[PDB]
Amino acid sequence: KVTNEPPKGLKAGLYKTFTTIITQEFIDKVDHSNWRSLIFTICFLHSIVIERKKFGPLGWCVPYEYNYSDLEASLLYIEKYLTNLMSTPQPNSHNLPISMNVVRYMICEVQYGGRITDDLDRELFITYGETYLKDGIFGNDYFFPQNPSAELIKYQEYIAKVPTVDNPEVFGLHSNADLTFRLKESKEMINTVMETRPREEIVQDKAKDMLKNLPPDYNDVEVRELVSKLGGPNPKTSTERGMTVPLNIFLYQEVTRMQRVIGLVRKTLQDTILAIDGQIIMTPEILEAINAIYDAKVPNSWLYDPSGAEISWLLPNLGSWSTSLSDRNKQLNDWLRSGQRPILFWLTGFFNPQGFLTGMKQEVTRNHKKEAWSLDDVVYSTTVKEREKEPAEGVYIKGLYLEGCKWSKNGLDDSDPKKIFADLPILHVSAINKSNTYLCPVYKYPKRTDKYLIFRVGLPCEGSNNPSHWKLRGVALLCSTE
Amino acid sequence: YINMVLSTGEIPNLLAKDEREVWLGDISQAYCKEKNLGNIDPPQSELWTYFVDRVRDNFHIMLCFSPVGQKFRERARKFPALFNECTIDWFLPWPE
Amino acid sequence: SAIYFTMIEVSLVNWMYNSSLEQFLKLFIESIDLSEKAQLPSNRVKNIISFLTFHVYRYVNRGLFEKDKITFILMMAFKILTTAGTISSGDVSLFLKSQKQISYLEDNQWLNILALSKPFFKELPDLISRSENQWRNWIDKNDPENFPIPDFAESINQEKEIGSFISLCLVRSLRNDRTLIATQNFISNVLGKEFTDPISYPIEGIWQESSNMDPVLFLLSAG
Amino acid sequence: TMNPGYAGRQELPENLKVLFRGVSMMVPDREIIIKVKLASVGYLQIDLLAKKFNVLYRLCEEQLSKQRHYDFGLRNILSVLRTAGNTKRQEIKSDEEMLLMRSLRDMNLSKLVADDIPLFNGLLADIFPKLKEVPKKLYPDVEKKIPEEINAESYLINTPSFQLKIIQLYETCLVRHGFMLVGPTGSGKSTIMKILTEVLTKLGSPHKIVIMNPKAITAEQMYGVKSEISDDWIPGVFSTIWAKSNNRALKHTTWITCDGPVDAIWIENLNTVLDDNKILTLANGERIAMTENCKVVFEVENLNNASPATVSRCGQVYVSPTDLGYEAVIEGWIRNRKASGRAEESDKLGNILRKYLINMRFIELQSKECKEPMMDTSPVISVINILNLLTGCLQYFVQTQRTLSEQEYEKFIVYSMAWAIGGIYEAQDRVRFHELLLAKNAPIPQKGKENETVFDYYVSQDYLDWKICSPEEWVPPQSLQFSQLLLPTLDSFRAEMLLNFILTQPKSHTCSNSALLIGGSGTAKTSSVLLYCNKFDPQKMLFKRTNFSSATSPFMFQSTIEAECDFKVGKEFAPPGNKMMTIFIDDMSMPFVNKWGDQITLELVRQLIETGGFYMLDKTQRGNQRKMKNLQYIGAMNHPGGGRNDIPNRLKRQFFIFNMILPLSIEGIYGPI
Amino acid sequence: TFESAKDKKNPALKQITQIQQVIGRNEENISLTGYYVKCEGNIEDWLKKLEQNMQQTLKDIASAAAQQVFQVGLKEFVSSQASQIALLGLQILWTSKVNEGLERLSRNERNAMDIKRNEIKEHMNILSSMCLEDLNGAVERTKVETLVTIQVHQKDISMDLKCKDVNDFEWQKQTRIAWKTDIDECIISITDWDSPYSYEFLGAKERLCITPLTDRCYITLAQAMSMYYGGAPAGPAGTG
Ligand SMILES: Nc1ncnc2c1ncn2[C@@H]1O[C@H](COP(=O)(O)OP(=O)(O)OP(=O)(O)O)[C@@H](O)[C@H]1O
Ligand SMILES: Nc1ncnc2c1ncn2[C@@H]1O[C@H](COP(=O)(O)OP(=O)(O)O)[C@@H](O)[C@H]1O
Repeated sequence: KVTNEPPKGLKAGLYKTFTTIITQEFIDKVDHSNWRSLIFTICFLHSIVIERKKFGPLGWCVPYEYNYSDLEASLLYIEKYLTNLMSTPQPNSHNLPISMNVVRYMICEVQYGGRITDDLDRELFITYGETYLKDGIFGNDYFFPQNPSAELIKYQEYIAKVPTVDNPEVFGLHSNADLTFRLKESKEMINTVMETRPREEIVQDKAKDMLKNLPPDYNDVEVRELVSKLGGPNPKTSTERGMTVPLNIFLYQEVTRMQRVIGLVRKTLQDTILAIDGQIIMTPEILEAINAIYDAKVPNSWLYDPSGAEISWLLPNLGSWSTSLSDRNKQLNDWLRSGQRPILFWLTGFFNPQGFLTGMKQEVTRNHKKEAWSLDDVVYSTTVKEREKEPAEGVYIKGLYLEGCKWSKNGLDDSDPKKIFADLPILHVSAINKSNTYLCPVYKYPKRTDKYLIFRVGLPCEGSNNPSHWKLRGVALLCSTE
Repeated sequence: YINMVLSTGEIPNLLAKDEREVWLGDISQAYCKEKNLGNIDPPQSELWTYFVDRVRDNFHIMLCFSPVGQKFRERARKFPALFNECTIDWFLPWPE
Repeated sequence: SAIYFTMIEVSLVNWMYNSSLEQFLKLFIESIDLSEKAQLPSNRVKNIISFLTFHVYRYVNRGLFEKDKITFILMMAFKILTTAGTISSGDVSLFLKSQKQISYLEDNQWLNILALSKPFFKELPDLISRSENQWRNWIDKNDPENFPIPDFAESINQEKEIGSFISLCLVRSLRNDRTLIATQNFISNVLGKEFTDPISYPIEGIWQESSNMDPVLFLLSAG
Repeated sequence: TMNPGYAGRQELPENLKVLFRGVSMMVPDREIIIKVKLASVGYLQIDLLAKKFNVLYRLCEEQLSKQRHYDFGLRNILSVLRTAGNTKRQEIKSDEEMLLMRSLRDMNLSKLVADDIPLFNGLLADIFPKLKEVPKKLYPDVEKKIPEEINAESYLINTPSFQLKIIQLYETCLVRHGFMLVGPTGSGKSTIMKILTEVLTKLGSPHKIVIMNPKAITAEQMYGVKSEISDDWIPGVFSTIWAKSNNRALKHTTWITCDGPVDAIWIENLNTVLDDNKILTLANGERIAMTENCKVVFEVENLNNASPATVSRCGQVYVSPTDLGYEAVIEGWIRNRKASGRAEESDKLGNILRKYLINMRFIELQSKECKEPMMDTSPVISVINILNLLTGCLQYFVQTQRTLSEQEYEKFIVYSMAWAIGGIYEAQDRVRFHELLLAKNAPIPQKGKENETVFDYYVSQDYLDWKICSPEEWVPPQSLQFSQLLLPTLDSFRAEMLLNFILTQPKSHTCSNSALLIGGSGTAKTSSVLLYCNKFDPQKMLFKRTNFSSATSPFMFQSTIEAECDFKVGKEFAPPGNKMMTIFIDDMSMPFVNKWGDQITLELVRQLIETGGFYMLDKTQRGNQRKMKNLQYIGAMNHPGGGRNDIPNRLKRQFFIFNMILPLSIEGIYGPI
Repeated sequence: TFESAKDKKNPALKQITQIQQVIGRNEENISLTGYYVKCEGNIEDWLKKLEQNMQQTLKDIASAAAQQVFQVGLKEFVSSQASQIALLGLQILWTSKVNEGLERLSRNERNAMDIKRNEIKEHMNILSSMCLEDLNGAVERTKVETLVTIQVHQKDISMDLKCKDVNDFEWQKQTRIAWKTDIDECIISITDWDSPYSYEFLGAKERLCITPLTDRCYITLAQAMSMYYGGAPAGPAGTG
């Protein structure tokens, strides 16, 4: 058995690229000026976007498998383009009269357009084409990273001078990216030896002391009463009411799912300890629960179902998981038991954050300009409250986290403190119609996929750096920190 | 089936496949002196009553189960009359 | 025997990491043929432990993947120490799985305080650890293990029979960021620095192993 | 169009991956479809209306209550559009948005349960704000013809809820292929269907209705199969009804009614008939085309085993219990009381009944502790129970045609409603219920009341007294333990006293003449029951015994009931069955509950109690039912909760349920022997 | 249809004169042929002749249609031509007119581009008002909304089409068409990939809507064909 997997070097990939389709693609030119730079542009694009995945979710949401099939494809086209253009050209002003805007659309949304499953990777890849292609062949400029002459062995020495280890600012990405790369490569490495190896003692007693610490159930015959006794967007605008206000029905829906999880955990903790201390024919699931209780990872019985029921999947057994579940029930209880609406809502605790926002939308249409405003006419916006120390329409959200700059006057993050708090981003809704702005996503978990995209936030704070600088930098406003 | 035998004893349409009547006519002759209705007459359904009386009086059932395995406890739980009417004289667990 | 019961469980992490005991027997009998007998049999017995480990070690690495390189070396250390040093499986699980007191440190760090708090781990999170006199620079300094050694238990770090495993439980609980260069460190200590070094298979040399009666498998990756 | 990874799915060789180029298609659309459908209809405000549709249906999907029969998919959208076609096709030139709001609202009104209506229309107001209100287009011929037949029948009362339900039914019949009438039992779905067919028949254009129930006949018989013995074909009943109905040159308008909840296995193969194809395909290779002469209706209660593929294929109308609900049901019973016994009885009973029921029922649930209602119920069952008990309390005076004062009736109310609400409680609950009655209720026995509850005493018919006793009787001279069968206990006597009252009543509405004890394992269930059964008169009153285990099936219960009756009493038969017969069950809880939570076992009994009879399984004929013109039913429960199973809540509405406590007097039972 | 031409001393030969596509029971689309196809002794001969004459007649009717689209006005040619030809005419109309407006913008600041945009805006109303609400026949019905989907997407692109000239990205983003006259032939253009129309009689078919994802896929397959490969799409159940 022999393994011959590839390395993660920019030169190494670039040098290999320069030993796949060479000495007949490079020598059959009939032009040393224009398309020679076009080849150099696409192969540099090729080696950069492939190596970008080294960092992880910051560079690419999921791994993609770009290969030369797209590269040597991208070539066959621009050749057919340039041959048919110059077939009617009886004389070249300066080596060409090309209008290189079609090649953008193609290299952007076709060749590497097949693998892309995410939406954000679309414009992210279009931005890379913009900064690298320049929309023109300058002939005389410094690549952000040098620029070639027109000889083959010159390309080899060009590749020879390239440094071995580079810095992520060649991708436009921040220098602190080295940390998270080691960490995830660290994590997945241990995770494998955690599978080389895959007990009935005091540990089951420790869990026995645990199940008398999680909060009790909320009997619906009481909860249906509670949500119905009191509820309203503002005490002055309306009397107490239940079903009609979107925030009370959201209260109910959240208490149901919370109760659904609280019942399962209390039961499985019991039946796990009620097999040795108690008596029952041993269950494979209970045995899997015992092994998970000893280790750090919670059992699958609380995270996934045959199709999927992700609830609060966090890493440790009790360090954060039961901590997060407790905090959710705590903030849900005072949101219920006292029944008043507190300031500084915690968006992470809610299972469905989107319904919270659309509920706010409906609230504004009903309470305000009602009639004057229709639900299809209201649009969404946000004003981030640039303050530390401190109702009106909109909400106050707590616990957001930014990555890579500050709240306002966004600057370069220091070496440490990769994840930074996000200040109070009060919301704002207005009816429609009644390019300096940068748009950011909001991901629930740090996995950064198409799902968990709750809403998008316009972040106008630019100064001298255009938003494309931030787009390549991959800034985002995530919610959890794990 | 054995649970319904314990409880009622009348198997649905097993002794009633055109045979209950002939079987009971083969017992009315014992009936006439057993119940002793002044040695005068009898009836029809009461003959079946006395027949089920006789069969449940003279049908003893001994069930002998394993204490170990997986099925015994859940079988007892599925059938209530199994453990219930049946007296439990408990065989000693081979003491010393 | 302790070494062999390590390469068995690597078949459980992934298929195709499967091999017999006969191949290990040929590797074992060979290792005695290669460099075992020169003179002074007792020192040659210690030449077994130095050479036998490296021979089987490099043989399994030829079929290992990149994400599995530091894995197999980590268990070989543990399985070696599960018999001689009598390392507790509970302490092993403490090294694999795991705040009111400290105020300056972060909630992300406070999770790790409650992580380490729950022998003397439950005895030195007090004012000794809450001194906050020079360890603040230590937590700030990159590579916290090498130059600015924690003096929390100096003598326990000097003994080194278990002080390595003690320092690694401290490193992982405090700073999971630098767990892995530290993983190379104590692997290089307990087993020798000759395991933490680059390897590259000369395909000319690999051809020498391949007789006519055995094929050459190739577990490749994309690109 | 390769596909990434299932069971039976392999990989492409690296030789083959070089050739192909990836193409990513992730998310389908909903808005462009809306606007192109508004086009296909013919509108002019397409782009704004599409946003209206999308936002309205999305909000109604997410922020509304979760009900299983709810559907807001592309099929509902396409139906709305194909309706809106004609609405613009008329000479109308008003703004399209008025017509659109009207169409959307009047289309989606039907399915929603009572609670979602205010939310629905308050959501409509947030999207159509410039429009304030539009009247619903009313059909004058229908709205005038309904009350004529409502009055022509004798026992029909006209209600605006009946009007609105029957008109929504009319509209959904106008629009869609087939429909379901979802709603609880005793709510009038069959009556609505009948009166609707009548109003369609009045102005010419006749209408016929056929009835069938799918889960009482086997599906292979329902649709016909190939014989497994002789290699020849056998017809299937549903297909025969279809071929007999869908012929042209007829004057009927046939409505095939399936009656009984939807299990996917048998209904999903009607996707072609309930879709736009309108074609039946059989495994025989036979296709038969649908005609406008035919409609498919499902008088099903509710959908619990239904996928969206069938939920969204046909229309639906939801009938609610409030048509006749709690105090309204009381009022209907008072209307029945003022029919014949109309001297003063309705008024003189109601003068207490009203306040005694409205201001008292909710102060017994959780006002006092009452934290052990072993049978968790809804109020309406306790109410219907006190009603059927009160009819049996007063039947004697109704027979002898005597009119009593108001105090006697107050005490009869108190006696009847002590039980039937106190029959689900234990001794400490009965004494707290007792002190509540002492505090704020009409007088109960006060003569001695020596540490005794109100439940011990009873109202005497001869005079206004609370006495109770058990007669003395020793044994026959025989010495068998069975000869020492049972003794005249006070618990047995009071059980008979409660039981006979409801067992004499002659099949009134809301009354099925069926009893239910609740006792612990070994708490004199069969003792008291058999004590009652021995008192039967076999010359006009028979008895049948049956027990339950886990694995008893419809074949078993169907067979034992068919062997009990031995005749089809429906077609003028059973001289020996012309006597009354009763069926006694020791434990209806034991049969297996399915993995979903719906035990299938009690459904046959449910149909037998509610409508009587069932569909035969004899390999000869399928669409037909045996009928039971007369049968009685009694059963016992074993303290449900925890390890003990529970009966479906749908059937709780029929059985008179009450407790059977331990005797607390076992010193006086074995004294005589 | 088969028309018997009676040759002298030979039994009358059945020749094809028109082709029809039937959907349902009555609804159908009929297409005449000027160039005829005659039966023969060899089956491949008259099959091939059917194919070739169909291709040629489709070509020449499209050649006349490219002219009649602009001369008569919308309603006339939309009602006269078939669905395929009407869609082609609408697309070529829109492309040519947007080109004209762009070049007039390139000359100086002009209203001409906006006036052409407004002409499309006007076409939308006269289309959607009448021929969508009331109509006879299933094929005539489906043709209409087949046009209206395309027209709504046309308008949706034309409102935000902020390109300065033909070279621009936003204009060389979509599926354009050009029926060249100097060499009489249709050419469907993508950014620069071009392919000639294949002239297969399809009648009225229910083509679907155009989402940016479908755009992405058009781009991808266009280049896959430019590079002589085969697009192999992948994904989850039912996404088009
Ligand atoms: N129409 C009906 N009326 C009354 N009871 C019914 C009816 N249909 C089914 N049942 C009940 O269902 C019981 C049989 O259960 P059934 O065999 O359907 O279970 P199942 O879902 O097939 O699961 P399994 O195959 O494991 O038994 C019958 O004995 C009967 O009590
Ligand atoms: N890119 C895509 N667009 C639309 N549908 C897709 C795509 N990929 C897969 N499908 C759908 O998936 C269904 C079958 O895929 P299944 O996912 O076969 O894959 P596997 O057999 O590998 O599990 C088909 O109905 C097909 O329409």
